[PDB]
Formats: sequence, structure tokens, C-alpha cells
Amino acid sequence: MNIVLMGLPGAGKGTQAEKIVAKYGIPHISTGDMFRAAMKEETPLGLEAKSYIDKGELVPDEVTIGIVRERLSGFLLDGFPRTVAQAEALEEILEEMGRKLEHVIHIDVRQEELMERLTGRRITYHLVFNPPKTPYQRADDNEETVAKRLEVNMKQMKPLLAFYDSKEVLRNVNGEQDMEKVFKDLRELL
Ligand SMILES: Nc1ncnc2c1ncn2[C@@H]1O[C@H](COP(=O)(O)OP(=O)(O)OP(=O)(O)OP(=O)(O)OP(=O)(O)OC[C@H]2O[C@@H](n3cnc4c(N)ncnc43)[C@H](O)[C@@H]2O)[C@@H](O)[C@H]1O
Repeated sequence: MNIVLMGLPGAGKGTQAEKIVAKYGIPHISTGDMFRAAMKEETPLGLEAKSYIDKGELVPDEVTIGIVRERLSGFLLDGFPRTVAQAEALEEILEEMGRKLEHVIHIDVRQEELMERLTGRRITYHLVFNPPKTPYQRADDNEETVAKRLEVNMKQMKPLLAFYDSKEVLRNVNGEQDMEKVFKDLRELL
């Protein structure tokens, strides 16, 4: 059970991740969560990562690969690879491990829906979609920062999708649905 979740900021990676972990019971290696853990603990990694994360940019491939390579030593990779260079590195790591990627799952959502999804997010919950009975909000979910995140991720998305689409491991799922309907489709694949 070796799975990769990729998707644009706010597509529903982490949302589906929790459901995948609860259903199947596997490790969940989320670069985003790892950086947030590292940032909060003020480790050297966290410090140098913070500048890029707060800017909305991607942290360099070297350090991102470093952190993942060690941490892999079934699984659910979340937000990795999100560049080709990262994916190129993963292929070697996995061959070095003796475990191949069974499925790469792209959660497809539309750049318009993402702005609303990220701004309305409360941590997950959402103000209009998954509302709490009664009423924190992420630092990088600011309108201005979200725009930078979408810009930067879309650019790296195409080369990846094409990469994995050629490999014949890519599987698109319709992300623009109810949470459980999105998960059902994942179930079908998994
Ligand atoms: N490999 C890498 N290389 C370089 N840098 C890296 C890296 N990996 C991480 N980073 C760094 O990490 C930073 C942040 O990355 P990261 O923390 O991974 O965030 P992201 O990739 O930008 O995506 P988000 O986490 O914002 O959205 P999500 O996909 O988790 O969706 P969510 O479940 O919240 O759900 C979205 C919202 O919508 C709602 N929602 C969920 N599902 C549905 C549905 N089906 N219908 C309607 N609404 C829904 C939810 O309630 C929720 O509020 C990056 O800026 C970068 O700095």
C-alpha cells in the first residue's frame, strides 16, 4: 500500500489523508506537517524552511529530499513529490528500499475553488462547507500568500503529472465533490 497524494493548495490532500489513515491504518508522511513540526520546535531545518513557507514559495528540493529520504528509513506520501526533481529522487529511494509506488493519486480541483477553500479554512473545518456547530486560521492562508502558492505549485504540477502519466501510475480523482464522495473514489482505486 504505497500511495502518493499530490494536488494544488487546498485540493483536499490532508482532508483525504486523515480518512486514508483511519480506514487503512498506515504511516502518513506529510512534508507540510513535518515543516510545521520543525518550525514550531525551532530546529535549523525549521528556521531555513520558514522563510520560504511564509513567502508562499517551495522549500529547496535538496532539504525536502533530505528530510524525506531519512524519514522513509505501506506508506502515504502527502505533498511529495511536488516537483519532478523530487520525484526523480524518490524513484531511486524506493528502488533502494525495494518498494515501488503502487498509485499516484492527483486530487483535481480548480484554481478558482482553491482561494475560497483556503481562506475559509479553520483548523480541519470550513466556514461554509464543513461548518462547526459553533465558531485557529493558518498563517499561510492569507489571500496574498495563497495566490503565490497557487502560482508556484501550478508551474511544478504539469511536469509532474506528465512524468507520472507517462509512467502509467497516475490516477486522477474528481476533487470537486462532497468529502465522502471524493473518498469513495479513492476507495475504488485503493
Ligand atoms: N514537497 C515539497 N516541496 C517544497 N515545499 C513543500 C513541499 N511540501 C510542503 N512544502 C511547503 O509546505 C507549505 C505548505 O504546504 P502544505 O501544508 O502541504 O499545504 P498545501 O500543499 O499548500 O495544501 P494545503 O495543506 O493548504 O491544502 P490541503 O491540500 O491540505 O487541503 P485541506 O485538507 O486543507 O482541505 C482544504 C479545505 O477545503 C475543505 N474541503 C476538503 N475537501 C473538500 C471537498 N471535497 N469539498 C469541499 N471542500 C472540501 C476542507 O475542509 C479544508 O478547509 C508549502 O508552501 C511549502 O512551503
